[PDB]
Amino acid sequence: KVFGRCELAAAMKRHGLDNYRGYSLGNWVCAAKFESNFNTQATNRNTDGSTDYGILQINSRWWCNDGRTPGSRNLCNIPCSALLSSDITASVNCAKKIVSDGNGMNAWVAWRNRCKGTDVQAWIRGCR
Ligand SMILES: C[C@@H](O)CN1CCN(CC(=O)O)CCN(CC(=O)O)CCN(CC(=O)O)CC1
Ligand SMILES: C[C@@H](O)CN1CCN(CC(=O)O)CCN(CC(=O)O)CCN(CC(=O)O)CC1
Ligand SMILES: [Cl-]
Ligand SMILES: [Cl-]
Ligand SMILES: [Cl-]
Ligand SMILES: [Gd]
Ligand code: NA
Repeated sequence: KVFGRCELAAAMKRHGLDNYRGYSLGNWVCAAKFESNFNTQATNRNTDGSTDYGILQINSRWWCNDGRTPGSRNLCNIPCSALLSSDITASVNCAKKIVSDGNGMNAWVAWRNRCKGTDVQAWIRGCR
C-alpha cells in the first residue's frame, strides 16, 4: 500500500506512536516519507547482506527473520514479510522497541539527515 500523508498520521496516532519516547507525530511521518515514500512494500539491500523492510525500512540484521541474513537476531520475533503489509501494526510495535533501545530515532539515517532540527510539525499540517 502507498499511504497518504493524513491517512498515515491518523494510523500512526491510533497505534500510539504520537509523542512515543518524546518524539512528536511529525518526526514519524517525516521518517516514513524519506525511508519508503509512504510505501509499505519498499525493500533495500545493504552491502553487508541484510535487507531493510516496509514503511520504516526495519533491518533484518537485528529486528526480523528473512532466512538469508546469517547469524542475525530476530528481536521483534516476526518474519520480515509481515513488515510489508497494508496493516502497519507489525511495523509500529517493532519501531517502539528500536526507538526505545538507547539511540532513539538516530537509528533512521534519513530522519537524522532530513528531519532532525527541521519544522517537523509541517508534516501533519492540515490533517484533522
Ligand atoms: C497537494 C498538491 O501539491 C498535489 N501535487 C500538485 C503539484 N505540486 C504543486 C505544489 O505542491 O504546490 C508540485 C509537485 N509536488 C512537489 C512537492 O509537493 O514536493 C510533487 C508532487 N505532489 C506530491 C504531494 O503533494 O504529495 C503531488 C501533486
Ligand atoms: C511545493 C510544496 O510541496 C512545498 N513543500 C513545502 C510545503 N509542503 C506542501 C504540501 O505538501 O502541502 C508542506 C510540508 N511538506 C509535507 C509533505 O509534502 O509531505 C513537507 C515539506 N516539503 C517536502 C517535499 O515536498 O518533499 C517541502 C516542499
Ligand atoms: Cl509534530
Ligand atoms: Cl537469516
Ligand atoms: Cl531520545
Ligand atoms: Gd511538501
Ligand atoms: Na534476522
